[PDB]
Amino acid sequence: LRFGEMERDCMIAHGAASFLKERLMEASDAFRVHICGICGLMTVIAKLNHNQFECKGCDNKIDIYQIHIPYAAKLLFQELMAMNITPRLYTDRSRDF
Amino acid sequence: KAIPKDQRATTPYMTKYERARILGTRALQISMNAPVFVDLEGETDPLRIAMKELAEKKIPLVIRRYLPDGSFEDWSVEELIVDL
Amino acid sequence: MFFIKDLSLNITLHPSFFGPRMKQYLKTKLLEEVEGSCTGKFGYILCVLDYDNIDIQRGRILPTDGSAEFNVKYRAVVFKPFKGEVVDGTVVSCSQHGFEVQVGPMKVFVTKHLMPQDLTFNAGSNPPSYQSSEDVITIKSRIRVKIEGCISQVSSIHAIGSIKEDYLGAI
Amino acid sequence: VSTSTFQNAATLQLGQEFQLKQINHQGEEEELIALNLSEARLVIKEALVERRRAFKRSTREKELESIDVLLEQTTGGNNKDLKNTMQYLTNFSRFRDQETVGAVIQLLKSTGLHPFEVAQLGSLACDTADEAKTLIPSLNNKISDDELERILKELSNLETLY
Amino acid sequence: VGQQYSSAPLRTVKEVQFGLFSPEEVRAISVAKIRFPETMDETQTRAKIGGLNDPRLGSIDRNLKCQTCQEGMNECPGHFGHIDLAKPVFHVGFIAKIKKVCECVCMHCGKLLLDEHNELMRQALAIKDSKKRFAAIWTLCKTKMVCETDVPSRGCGNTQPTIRKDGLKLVGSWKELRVLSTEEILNIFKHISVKDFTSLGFNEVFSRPEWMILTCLPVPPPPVRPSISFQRGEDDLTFKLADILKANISLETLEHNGAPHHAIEEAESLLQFHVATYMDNDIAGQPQALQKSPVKSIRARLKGKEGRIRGNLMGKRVDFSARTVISGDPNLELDQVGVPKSIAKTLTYPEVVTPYNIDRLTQLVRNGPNEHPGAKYVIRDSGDRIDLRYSKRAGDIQLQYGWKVERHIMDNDPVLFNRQPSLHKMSMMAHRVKVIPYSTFRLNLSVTSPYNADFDGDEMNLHVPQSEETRAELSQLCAVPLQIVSPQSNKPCMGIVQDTLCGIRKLTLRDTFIELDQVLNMLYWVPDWDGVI
Amino acid sequence: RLVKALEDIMVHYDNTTRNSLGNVIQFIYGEDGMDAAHIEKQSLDTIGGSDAAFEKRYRVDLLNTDHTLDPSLLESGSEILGDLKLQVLLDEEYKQLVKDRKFLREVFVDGEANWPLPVNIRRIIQNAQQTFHIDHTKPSDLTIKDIVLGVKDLQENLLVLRGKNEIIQNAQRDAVTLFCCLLRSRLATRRVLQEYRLTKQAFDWVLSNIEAQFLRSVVHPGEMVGVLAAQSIGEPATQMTLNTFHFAGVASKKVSGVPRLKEILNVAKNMKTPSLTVY
Amino acid sequence: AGRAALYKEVYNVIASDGSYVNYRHMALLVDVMTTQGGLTSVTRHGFNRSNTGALMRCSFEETVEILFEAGASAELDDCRGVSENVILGQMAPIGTGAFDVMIDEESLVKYM
RNA sequence: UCGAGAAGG
DNA sequence: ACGTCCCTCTCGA
Ligand SMILES: [Zn+2]
Ligand SMILES: [Zn+2]
Ligand SMILES: [Zn+2]
Repeated sequence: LRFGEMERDCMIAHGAASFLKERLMEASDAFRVHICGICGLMTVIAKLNHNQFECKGCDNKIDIYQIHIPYAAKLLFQELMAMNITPRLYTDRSRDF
Repeated sequence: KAIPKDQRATTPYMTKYERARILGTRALQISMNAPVFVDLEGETDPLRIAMKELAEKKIPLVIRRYLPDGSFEDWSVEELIVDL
Repeated sequence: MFFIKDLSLNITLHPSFFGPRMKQYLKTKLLEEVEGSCTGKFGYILCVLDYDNIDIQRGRILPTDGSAEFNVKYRAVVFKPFKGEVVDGTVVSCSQHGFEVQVGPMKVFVTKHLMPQDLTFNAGSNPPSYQSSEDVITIKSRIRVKIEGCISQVSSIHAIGSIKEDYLGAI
Repeated sequence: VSTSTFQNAATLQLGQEFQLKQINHQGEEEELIALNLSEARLVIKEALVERRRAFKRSTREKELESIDVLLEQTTGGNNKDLKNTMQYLTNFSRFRDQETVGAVIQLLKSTGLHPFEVAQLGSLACDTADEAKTLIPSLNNKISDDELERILKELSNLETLY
Repeated sequence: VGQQYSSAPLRTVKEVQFGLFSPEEVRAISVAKIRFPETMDETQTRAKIGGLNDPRLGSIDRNLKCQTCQEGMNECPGHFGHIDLAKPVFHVGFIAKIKKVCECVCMHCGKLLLDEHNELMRQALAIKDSKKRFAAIWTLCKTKMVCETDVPSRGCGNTQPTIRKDGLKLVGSWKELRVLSTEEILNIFKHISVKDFTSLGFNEVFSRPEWMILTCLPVPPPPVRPSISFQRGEDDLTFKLADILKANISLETLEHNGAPHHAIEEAESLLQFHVATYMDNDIAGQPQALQKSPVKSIRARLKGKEGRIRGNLMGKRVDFSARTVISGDPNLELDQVGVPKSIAKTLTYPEVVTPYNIDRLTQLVRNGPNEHPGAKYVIRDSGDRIDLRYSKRAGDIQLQYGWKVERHIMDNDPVLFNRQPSLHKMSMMAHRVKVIPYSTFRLNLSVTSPYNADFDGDEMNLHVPQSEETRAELSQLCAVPLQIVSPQSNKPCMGIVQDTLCGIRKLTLRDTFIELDQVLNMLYWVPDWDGVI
Repeated sequence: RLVKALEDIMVHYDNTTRNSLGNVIQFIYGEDGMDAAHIEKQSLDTIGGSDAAFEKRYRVDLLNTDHTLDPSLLESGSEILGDLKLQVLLDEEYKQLVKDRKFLREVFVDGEANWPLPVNIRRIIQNAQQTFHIDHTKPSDLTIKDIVLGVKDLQENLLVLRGKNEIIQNAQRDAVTLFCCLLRSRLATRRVLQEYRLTKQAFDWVLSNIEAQFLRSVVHPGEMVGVLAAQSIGEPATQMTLNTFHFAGVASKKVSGVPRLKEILNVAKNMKTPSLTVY
Repeated sequence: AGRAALYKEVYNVIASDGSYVNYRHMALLVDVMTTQGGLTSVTRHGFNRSNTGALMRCSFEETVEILFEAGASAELDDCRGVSENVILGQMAPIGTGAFDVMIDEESLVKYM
């Protein structure tokens, strides 16, 4: 069943944040991507049942992060990349404000 | 890294969202074999156990209320007022 | 060398631990990971200092997961070698290409090329050793070596040294 | 999860982490912590005696085995490094006593030479200043060969009866 | 099991930094160079080809692991390759801003047309904004068609043309008309001063203007361009990429062995186009490329109403959901909904095996997936699923704590109930479950108007949680009794209606009387009757 | 369009109403900081009516023989007639009640008195009489300075924004003004004894209940007023334009409405029915 | 002054069918349009041009268009918006996500 | 698995 | 350059 935009808004008005995440991550999509600490995009090779992480190009085997995001977003970021756009995912902030 | 426990502006009363997440978190935790500090009166449901912990105010949780600028005001469950 | 660094690390606890020896198992799990651990950045993190006055800070409860993460702060004894420092050590290995030297937690290897010309080798020795004009490098002798280069191998930073330059070798 | 912090040759050109100005754990520009073999062996020992006292709340090359049983109590045997380290330290330490070590630190830390040089000078026994400035390259002009040998000779008397 | 475990430290994204790819970074992260426009067509046999599709990209077959990260389909994210273009090529969404930069920089020296001396420009460069600064410079630079020598120095001082585009490329006129090739503007952009392009509206490392012209194109992995089994059948974007390489590998042999001016300038605007329609296939002029049919460009993949953002990320098709015809019930309580037996035996909630429900759960597990108070799966702490519907050990299975029992939803469970209009937060409330027969959602009579729902063929959505946190989320925030007083109109949104409303008037009259026998039946019908006559 | 433009907005932990940028839209949500569900259309008896009936209902003059409280309306009645040090507080009360009447006639210029306000006072004094069984023949046990001082001390505790500096205190003073003008209107000294017939315990219970129900009616920081406000006009517009009754010509101008909702939102300088109302 | 006439017009069309809506919702939308300096339209150009995050602005009308100017002008997303966490499968800073829950080890020993 | 049509609140 | 919301079915390369 579709939990569409119309239904999303009612949970926002209700303030049911933890549920809205569950209804949109445990009920569909969800993925375990490995992103580079340098460039925030999904280049890391995840040889995990051998324990070897690396990101050729910006060679590093130490600054890698696991993130939980919808596979439709992983698809979307990969789609923007094929259009030459870098949507770098950073696990920390800098703007403050 | 900025706030003092004597300079407190946010309301001393616990919001409906604070109670709802504290209850769910404790209930989720009790469901995961977490130690129950309240005296258990024969309950099979962790939500009721979490409500009993809230009634006797025996939850070790503490809310960090993030203000728009980046400040955060720490309020223990123990010290928050539950009217609602 | 040998250094004392103000490190930090984040551990995640399952909700079943939330009660008594909470502060203790965090301290225990901090040692279980960082003790005897080697990183390419800081080298051999050997000993966590001052177990008593160890900070714990508050623990953030995860979103849909019940676990909690703690930023633990600590001070430790570390050992990262460098290309150019002279270190003394005890010989361990002895092969046709050279000999390894136990300098602390780390093994440094010297090549037969990285030894002076008067240094010969005796494989038919019990134990096998490197003879010379007046000195002999036995299988367990004490030697002063200059680290020529270092390489970071997962969780064991190894090195290559020399005794060909002056003021190196004998003890 | 791996180790975090707050922020390469022996020619004072050390790592980015291992530079002179580095942040305190509270947050102040403090000098880097370099410690010679004797300065090290003692610091690990006193921190392991601290640990044995906390778990309770619930002469000659023969200290090798008394430290070996302490390491079997305080820390797990899953740490061959700290075992190999303490064996190496006690076998290569120039000063065994806390008083002699501190007196060494008094002499060394007045010259104002780089901490790594301070550590490497308390670890390696040198006679000629030509021998000293050659094994630790970073000196050369930092200390007078007479003044350096003045320290070397002062340090040679301060050596523990090993 | 789902997805395996990786030692990598988990975090959450906190900053999404948008930039541009440098054709060096594309070449650096790419596995191998895509050179053959073939799929599995080594000999159309078992393997793929070391040219396109899994030449170190990512597995195509179900029972085969990835050539790089040998992890296989589920958990393997797919890794990028690349195509080195024979000649630089404009970008579709940047073709406008590429023009707008040339209207500001020197077409000979690369400096700004008006630097840091002209009054209105210095009011403009002081605007420390973003594209609002870029707008002020572009208007105050497009007019001047020359540079300067000093005026009380700044270089050169050559003449600038009147540049306006032609669907695919740019032309400028001096006074003599000349077409501005891609390679030409590429050199102009790379010579733009480090201070100039940054103050224009770009970035020194994330978005350099020279990266709006593509020198190396990133080949996306098979997941975004999959292969269907109808003995196969590729995706439209796989077809389009073969067309790009076909136009590319020609222009390479044209410019090497041959040297005709018209032929090399011919296949270049073709490659300029195939890279263009690959991203957007809805351009100003342009034939809107068709392949034996149109073609779905990547912009159409991301376009609103559906397309990832609006239809896959802001709204998702979701598990643990139900929908059936609704009927009305006067004997049901307000804050509960009638769920058919069929739906309860299909929908599940995973209860962690804890010393409280262990006896209740073992009873349910050994009941079965077809008996009402039962369970469908039981998930061990070892992370594997035990299908109680088929497993040989299903009859016994001794339970352990820390396990999960995917048990049928039973009475007085929090669910989400929803009418399709969905306009007020009162159109989505939490109900108690009361498992009932017949195939309808039977809800209470007075919670009619908040949903705006009758029973003339109406259909309603039901969602069920899966965590104990989001059960509290529904029961403590979204429950029906809480919503009784609406904030939208500071008045209550539910009330007595129809038969209950017509009868309450016919009853509350002075003309109305009831005798002893029927009075007693009315009193017992009140649940909270004090037992006092 | 609405929902997508307002979702960001919510009530933050300092009662400011901000988007994702942190830009302030409202300094107190609803210009009073109150949740919408806890609000009911109350009546401000002080604005409407003749000035002559106003004195009959609120004025208490201890320095009089006809316009004083009869010692049958309360215990300290004959020992209070002519009390100079107390009549100064009676004047202070009646001077604030007259300030209210002029102040309300500034805001609601048309003379409307029924407006939505938190806490139903008329129901509280109703339940007080129903609970403590007040006898309208025996006199009250309240002093004159029990009522007026208890009401003044009640307003000090009716809090919306907690703060330190005068910026917050003076804006908090604004956030309550209306409800205080009603509180003064319903807890005038004459009213409390002459027609409410209250006792000391019953009147304390009323003050305690007013303080509590008010503190509940406050918004909860985290309320998603952004999408909530968008939804609040969304469902009506989905209705609306329920066509009935005919009249063209002016066609009652913008009786638009559903295309004016269009017109208003995208502004659009070309208006469909502009009209200057010259007074 | 224009703010009040804006509310007056939208109150007239809602109260054209009796209906009634509490002042706060309409004054919210009115202030939202107002608090900018002038009148900002509620369309793809009027409020969507704001300096907010790219990921929440593309989810309105102009989708791929904004994401292209984002890579060109090198934007950075705060993630403090609603629709960002939604796209990212993250618990939003909405209601129950407007705070964080911690545990006090002192309280853990306090309550035995 | 994409495009065209009919139908329910 | 936008041009409501979800549902159920059946037809074509
Ligand atoms: Zn990287
Ligand atoms: Zn792979
Ligand atoms: Zn020029």
